[PDB]
Amino acid sequence: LPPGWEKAMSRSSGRVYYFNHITNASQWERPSEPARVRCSHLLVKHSQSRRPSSWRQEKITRTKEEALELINGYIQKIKSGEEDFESLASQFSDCSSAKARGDLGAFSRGQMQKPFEDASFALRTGEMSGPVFTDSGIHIILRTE
Ligand SMILES: CCNS(=O)(=O)c1ccc(F)cc1
Repeated sequence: LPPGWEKAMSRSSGRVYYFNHITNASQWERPSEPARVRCSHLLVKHSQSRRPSSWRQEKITRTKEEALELINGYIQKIKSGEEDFESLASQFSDCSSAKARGDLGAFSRGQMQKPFEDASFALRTGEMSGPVFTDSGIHIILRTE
């Protein structure tokens, strides 16, 4: 397997799947570095975020567990096609980039917080992360370039 990826076993179904411990992505199919990458993200802040405030809420009070539940729900809606990433980012991201559909632009290594950077550079073009934790909160990352 590529680095970052491991085989895993579904607990409910017994079917093999693949999990990436850098991006927290999981998928059924077997998976198959850039100077810069371009990503969008959807951030859900919690009461332990470095700045527990956002354009959505002056005082963010949800627990980290509650933030993760929200992230997990958004991931479900994106993967089912019931909702688009860009739509959910514009509506519900606690980052100011919500107004740009979550787009952060292009960036190099050494600019972003490290778990976010590592996830971004491990994603393939077009691929989306699982929940990624930083001091800002919990992110869904979409690599666009
Ligand atoms: C700075 C220009 N406004 S923005 O909303 O596109 C934005 C906000 C935060 C970012 F980290 C990146 C882009």
